[PDB]
Amino acid sequence: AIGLPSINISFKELATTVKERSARGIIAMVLKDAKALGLNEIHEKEDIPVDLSAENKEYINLALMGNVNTPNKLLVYVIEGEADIQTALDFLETKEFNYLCMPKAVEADKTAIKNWIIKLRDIDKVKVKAVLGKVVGNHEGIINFTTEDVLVGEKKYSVDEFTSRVAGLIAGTPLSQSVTYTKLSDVVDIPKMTKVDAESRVNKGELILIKEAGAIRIARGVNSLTELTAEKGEMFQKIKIVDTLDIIHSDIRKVIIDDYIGKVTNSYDNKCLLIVAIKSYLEELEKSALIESDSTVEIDFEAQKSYLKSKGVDLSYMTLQEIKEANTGSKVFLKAKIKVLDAMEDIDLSIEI
Amino acid sequence: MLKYKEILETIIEILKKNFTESIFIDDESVQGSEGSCFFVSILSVICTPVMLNTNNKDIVISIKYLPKPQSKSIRMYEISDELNKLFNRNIKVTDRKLNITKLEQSIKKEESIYVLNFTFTLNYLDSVYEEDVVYENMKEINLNLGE
Amino acid sequence: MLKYKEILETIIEILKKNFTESIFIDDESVQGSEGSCFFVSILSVICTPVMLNTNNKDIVISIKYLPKPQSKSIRMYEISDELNKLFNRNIKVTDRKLNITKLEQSIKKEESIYVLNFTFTLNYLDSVYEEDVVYENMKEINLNLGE
Amino acid sequence: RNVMSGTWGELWLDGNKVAEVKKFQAKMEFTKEDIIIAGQMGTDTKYMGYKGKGSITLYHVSSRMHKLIGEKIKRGSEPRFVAISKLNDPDSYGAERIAVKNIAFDDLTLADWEVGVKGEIEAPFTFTEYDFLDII
Amino acid sequence: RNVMSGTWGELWLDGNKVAEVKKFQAKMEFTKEDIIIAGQMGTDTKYMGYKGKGSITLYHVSSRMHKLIGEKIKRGSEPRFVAISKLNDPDSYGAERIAVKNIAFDDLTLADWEVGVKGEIEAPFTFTEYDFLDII
Amino acid sequence: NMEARNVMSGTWGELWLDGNKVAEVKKFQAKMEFTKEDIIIAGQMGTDTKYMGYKGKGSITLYHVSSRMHKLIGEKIKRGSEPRFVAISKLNDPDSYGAERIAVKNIAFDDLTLADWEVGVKGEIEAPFTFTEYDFLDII
Amino acid sequence: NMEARNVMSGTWGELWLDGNKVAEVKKFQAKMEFTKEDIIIAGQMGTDTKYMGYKGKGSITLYHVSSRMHKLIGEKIKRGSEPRFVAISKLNDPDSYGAERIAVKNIAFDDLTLADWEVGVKGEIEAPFTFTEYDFLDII
Repeated sequence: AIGLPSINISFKELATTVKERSARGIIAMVLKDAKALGLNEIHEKEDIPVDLSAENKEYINLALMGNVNTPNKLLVYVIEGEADIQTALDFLETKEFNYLCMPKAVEADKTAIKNWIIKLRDIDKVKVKAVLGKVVGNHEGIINFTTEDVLVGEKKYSVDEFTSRVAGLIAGTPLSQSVTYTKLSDVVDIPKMTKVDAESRVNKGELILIKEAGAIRIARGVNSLTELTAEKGEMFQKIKIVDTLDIIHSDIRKVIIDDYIGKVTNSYDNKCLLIVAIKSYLEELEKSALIESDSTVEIDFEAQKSYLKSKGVDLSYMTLQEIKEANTGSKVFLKAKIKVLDAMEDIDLSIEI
Repeated sequence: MLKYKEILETIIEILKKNFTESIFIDDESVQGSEGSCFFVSILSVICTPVMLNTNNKDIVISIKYLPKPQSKSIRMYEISDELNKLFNRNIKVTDRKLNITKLEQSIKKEESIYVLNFTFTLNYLDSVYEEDVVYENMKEINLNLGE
Repeated sequence: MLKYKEILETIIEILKKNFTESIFIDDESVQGSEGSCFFVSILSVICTPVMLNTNNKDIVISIKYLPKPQSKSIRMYEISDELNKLFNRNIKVTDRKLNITKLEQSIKKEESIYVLNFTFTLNYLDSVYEEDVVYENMKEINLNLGE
Repeated sequence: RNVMSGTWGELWLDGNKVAEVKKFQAKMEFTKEDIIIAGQMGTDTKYMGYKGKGSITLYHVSSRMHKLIGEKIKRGSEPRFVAISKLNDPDSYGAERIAVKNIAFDDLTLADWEVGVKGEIEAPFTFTEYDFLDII
Repeated sequence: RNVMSGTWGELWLDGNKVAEVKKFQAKMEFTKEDIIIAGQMGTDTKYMGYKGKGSITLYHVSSRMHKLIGEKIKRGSEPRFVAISKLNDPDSYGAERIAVKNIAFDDLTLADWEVGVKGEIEAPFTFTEYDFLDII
Repeated sequence: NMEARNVMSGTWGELWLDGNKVAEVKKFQAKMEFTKEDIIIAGQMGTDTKYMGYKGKGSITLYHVSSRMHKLIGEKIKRGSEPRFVAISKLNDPDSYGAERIAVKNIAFDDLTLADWEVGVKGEIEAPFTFTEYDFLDII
Repeated sequence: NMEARNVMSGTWGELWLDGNKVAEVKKFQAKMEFTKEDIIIAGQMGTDTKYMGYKGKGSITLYHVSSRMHKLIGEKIKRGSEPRFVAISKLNDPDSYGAERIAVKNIAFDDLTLADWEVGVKGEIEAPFTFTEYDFLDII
């Protein structure tokens, strides 16, 4: 309640920082060890669990280095030496994150991780990505880094172990910039690779390292997706575009799921109202120059058509307006078109004498 | 909505309470009566749509007094005042009050005898019927974005 | 175009479904009936050209109720509401919906008895017939230019 | 062929459906300047901008406008709204919807009545940008 | 649903009930300035204030306005009043009241009559602030 | 970012003169006039200037509600002593990004208006002044 | 060739000041005033002139959205140091033949407006300046 009148002056030196962490970027790591079991968030270096082994310390320290800014937060999950990955994955479903990597792993477990990521992205429509060692997956949510025998310091780090540094570097990059041609100071040397083989390897869709210009740098920022459908775009291979799109998709959830799920009748008028709300949200993002102008939001005609054909509806002799007016039970189909600017990666200069 | 039968019943009940002479709705009974009978009918109804779901109604209600015995015109002039005293501002029909916009009265001779004709108009807004489909609440919202 | 016979048939069918009393179109049958018969007719049609190929039509449709037996005026007032319940906004004739601009109803005495007269107007645009000559596509175009 | 009748008109204002609405109207007026070019009798014009104008007319069923803008107008901050108009005549083939954004109202009518007359309220407004849904 | 009819209207002026009143009307008109922003075709507006305007119409039953303001107008001091308007139609669900404050009248009508015509007086006025009672 | 509502309006300003708030204020204006001399440098066609100082000027206009301006300086001026005042102007528009406040110091007035009236016209008094210093308080 | 639509409109311009885009800009103007001396040559009635140099002048007018002009020079002017800025103006009308861009260098301002407001009037700030050099970029 009321106390005696108080005058207190506080002196604090809030100047103890360098290479400040970005607001965005969350990395989740799952590990096998005998101690410190459970989730142990790591905000910075000073708060590191002491009971961990040397290998886990090395992996965490590798993951603690960014490109320009350090990652916002680290969620380290520790599992016992003999355990299945399903329990850790189900526990991580509750938590939210951007990237997931596991330094020590086997061939069979990578299949489970890839399957989980695909199911989460498609069935549940939650946009997360994982960085994996040698997976040949054909999905935009999978990143495979396929160079071996990286010499950081005096140790021949394995590819799976260096996926941690890859994930940290990816998380550290700001939104405006990309991860192409970024130099790694720590790395010393790479096993020999000819230029044409590296070009073909990255064309297949891979994350690699090459020695070009002054020092070692990442060849390209492509994804694992290697084939393009009519609906899918060529811009979906770039990591930066996918990251921005997933940020936007996660942000629109506070508009969609918070209010329009379970609280509003599913009628075409309410669909139009929701479309207007989404467009008005996109205008603000356009005004901040995050995306390009002229972004349109409208009803997904083809998916609605497919769902209507799934049930007992004769799609013939129906007006397009009649198709759009149809009540699709308790599900809503929407489609948006937005554009994201890529970074400068190719230059063609012609000089006339 | 509001039914015309209820309005007619309400007016007939008011006249029954306030007057001792009989009230009839049809011509044959007033013809067969011995004298001094009333007559109540709804003259006309006009419906105009002012909004999507509502109409505007103007109803003209006619009250007639036909005194058969001789030298009852003074009774007609007495009855005019008592009729005037009742229908001043509004009437209540089925827990709803309807305004009375204007009153009109005329004394004219019909066939061989003079009669009194008392009329007034009611104005109110009323809603047409419609059938509305029921939808269940939104549960799953799919949004896929591309180029 | 749209035929008046179809409109009359549609209205007659609606009345047949919703009412038990007989429906007649000619005066002789309603005269010969024993009591409580309907009467349906098209009162007037006005055609005005608003465009080169289209006309504007206003059709007034009349429904009559003539209760012959004594003490059926209350039945008339009951039937008024049921008629009102059907013709609110529009009717569907030959997969085409025609608006109902306004409703009108009046209770007047004809000959020796009182009758109910229910009317409403339909408004829609309709196209006149024309014959168009068919031409073949252009195949050869000659253009000669000089001073 | 039939022309759409205005009886089948619905209006959404600020995400709430306006049950009573007599008419709705929105227009864009262009700004042009006369330019005279040497050697030509006919005078040409250059398009330099546009203005959005419109109005609503609704019956005085409730005090909607006051609850919308009254206190904020006194405080000194002017609110902006979004209105949606839908016109769907069953006789016509299709429907039409328009979204009008950045609406600002010209005036407020506290009270207006007369003996024997049902109350009506009309409020003009000015807008900047529009978006089109379900184009015929 | 019914719309309130103006027959059920009452007015209180300066704390006295006005028995004879044909109509009452009060409105707030906003002040806006056109602003053109570089790079945009549409023109926007900035709100700068408002004005209060209204009028009354009442039968010439008595000499109310003179007893109100006549001598003070000549003396050189202008009085201000408060008016209350109530609209309660029994058919409608609820009532509505408004308090209009700081009223100043535009003119005074000493006498006006014509052969075969009942006298009517209408007096416009301007107000500054309003307060709301019994919102619907 | 830029929008019409963000533009500040003059109705929302206020002015403190000598520590007392002035309510009957119509407009307030302050400005600083720099002094620059033309300098021609050999080999260059474009002339260039050198900055040497500044001069401060302004004015206040207010409704003639009361005889405020007389009580400040009327008796002091005749005796031969000139007073110096301090004025603070605050512009706080709810729509704009906050408010800006400025203090103008060492104000000396240019003239005194004993009387000014005309039949059928409301009264107003405008007084120009000159200053030397200023502070920034809560600038946007 | 010549048509009404080809005329450039001022609504489509934009201005960068010191590398930061200014969105609340109303008008921008720059000009060069040549210096010419009259010379009378024997035997000819018509007088002829000799060109000696030029002087650059201009001004910027912008809505009073924020206190941008103070933060640039307010504290530096009092201390005795004068800053120099660079402005870029781009005029891009879709109907006209492309766009023209010009950089105006060595800009020095003439005055600073501490405060200017009046009741019922929107605020505006105009600042004149002088320059010495310029570049042509993407001239039509």
